[PDB]
Amino acid sequence: SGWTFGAGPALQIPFPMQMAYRFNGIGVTQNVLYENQKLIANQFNSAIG
Amino acid sequence: PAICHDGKAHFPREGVFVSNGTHWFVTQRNFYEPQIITTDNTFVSGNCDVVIGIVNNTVYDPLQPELDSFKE
Amino acid sequence: VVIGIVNNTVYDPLQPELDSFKE
Ligand SMILES: *[C@@H]1O[C@H](CO)[C@@H](O[C@@H]2O[C@H](CO)[C@@H](O)[C@H](O)[C@H]2NC(C)=O)[C@H](O)[C@H]1NC(C)=O
Ligand SMILES: *[C@@H]1O[C@H](CO)[C@@H](O[C@@H]2O[C@H](CO)[C@@H](O)[C@H](O)[C@H]2NC(C)=O)[C@H](O)[C@H]1NC(C)=O
Ligand SMILES: *[C@@H]1O[C@H](CO)[C@@H](O[C@@H]2O[C@H](CO)[C@@H](O)[C@H](O)[C@H]2NC(C)=O)[C@H](O)[C@H]1NC(C)=O
Repeated sequence: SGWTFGAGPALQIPFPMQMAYRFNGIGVTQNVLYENQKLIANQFNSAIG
Repeated sequence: PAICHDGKAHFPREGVFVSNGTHWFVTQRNFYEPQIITTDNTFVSGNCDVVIGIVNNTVYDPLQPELDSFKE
Repeated sequence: VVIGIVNNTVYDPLQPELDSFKE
């Protein structure tokens, strides 16, 4: 549910949209993640490994 | 996540796309206020075959009917 | 419905520009 479960009732939301919002938070537009999704996922998995 | 009308992807400027079952609207995140998907609250970038989960729909144009009716 | 609204006109940049040229 992203961060919405802290304020009030939890609200379901697809994960890629959540990551798009979180890039939009730091000043990077949404037209970056929707292209580089595969690379981002690979990097995340490598780091968490 | 995106709408492709003329083979081009359209992303919201600030908000999220929502479909009630028949049409498609763009709404703000923390409150329900649907609006017609024009070309003023969305921006275009990239082709139609790079994003995942895109859908097919047309985007309203405010200038085209107004100026085609008048130019006649 | 808005409490305290006033009356005035809003200029449109496109209307005179595309009305003068269309003649
Ligand atoms: C989803 O929203 C659309 C908005 O266009 C609804 O379509 C309109 O529904 C009203 C209700 O009877 C009609 O009077 C309009 O003529 C419809 N618009 C068009 C273009 O036909 C639609 O009904 C909504 N869907 C649901 C399930 O409520
Ligand atoms: C969205 O519309 C486009 C056309 O503007 C569709 O692209 C073609 O669709 C037909 C039948 O749906 C296929 O036979 C062609 O091979 C498609 N061509 C290309 C270049 O994609 C597209 O399929 C539509 N999207 C959906 C989900 O139906
Ligand atoms: C702003 O202008 C509107 C007209 O476009 C006014 O609405 C009418 O005003 C007349 C007085 O000029 C009244 O007799 C009518 O009853 C009004 N009609 C409606 C539907 O309100 C409006 O009053 C003006 N604003 C103010 C503050 O007077």
